[PDB]
Amino acid sequence: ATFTCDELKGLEHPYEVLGNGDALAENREELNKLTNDAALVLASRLVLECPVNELKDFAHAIEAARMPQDDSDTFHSFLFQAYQVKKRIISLLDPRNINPHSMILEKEFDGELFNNFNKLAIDVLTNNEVAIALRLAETTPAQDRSRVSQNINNIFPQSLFAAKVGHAFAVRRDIERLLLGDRPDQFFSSREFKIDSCIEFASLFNVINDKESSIAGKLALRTPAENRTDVVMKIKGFCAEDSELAIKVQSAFALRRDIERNLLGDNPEQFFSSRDFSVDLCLEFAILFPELLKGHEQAIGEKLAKLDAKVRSDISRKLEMINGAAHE
Repeated sequence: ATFTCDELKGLEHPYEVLGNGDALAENREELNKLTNDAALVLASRLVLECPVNELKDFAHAIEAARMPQDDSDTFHSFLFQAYQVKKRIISLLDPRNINPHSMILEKEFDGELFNNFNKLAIDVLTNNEVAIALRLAETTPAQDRSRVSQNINNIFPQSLFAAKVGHAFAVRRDIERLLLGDRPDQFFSSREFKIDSCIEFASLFNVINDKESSIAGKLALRTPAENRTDVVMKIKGFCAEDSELAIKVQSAFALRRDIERNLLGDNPEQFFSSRDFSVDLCLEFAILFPELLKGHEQAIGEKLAKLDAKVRSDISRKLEMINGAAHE
């Protein structure tokens, strides 16, 4: 129950042994007989082994063993500072927390608290860097994006966590300025394109949901021909093969090929009478038509002159509707 100094120094499961008020009070004297390095190490391990769900409980435990004679020099000081480090880091992943970037910007991350307990900070961050970076990329506004990052680089310099936060911020920035923009092919043709950053933070692409039709249309319109296979391979790289984005992008490329081969060829009627023709598909990607048919309506109309009146009228009706679906 009451161990010697070295025995407390050598506990292999410190949270199971000292993780309540009773055990903390029983061992107060021998815990206070510890050197400051040994006390730091023991408090760090004690706080590491404490599961997240018990943290709050553990908090009250630390408060139960608090004494008036507990100044910033006893073991209670080390244990409370360690709990503070772990609580403030883990609250970044708290679902009830709406703005973790606020906590990071409000300088709630003390320099010396995370400087003395930097090993503990890195150990708490271990195996949680991707999750926290994803959360920060999801909730941080763009204006503060580079400030948040800077803080992380000052407190955790040359760490895996800061690198992951940079990566997630880059992926978010490029999904907003490039993928959802007028030139979504530049998202893929950028020199900074990193497939592993896209895969590690794939949840960030959830923002394009129910927008894959527009993105696919703009891709089919603006992507250079030599980049099409590359775009498709990258999408299949960080998206599911049955995801909306892949299906729609490949079908939009196919529709552009159909327009260029059959509609702008010698027998445009084959474009409309083929089993591959779909008014729904032409409408879904209507943005393709004004550009690719610019200054070609008369040649096609001449190549359709010998058709029946019903067929010619139907084709012209469909083209005017498709053009009306464009400019929208």
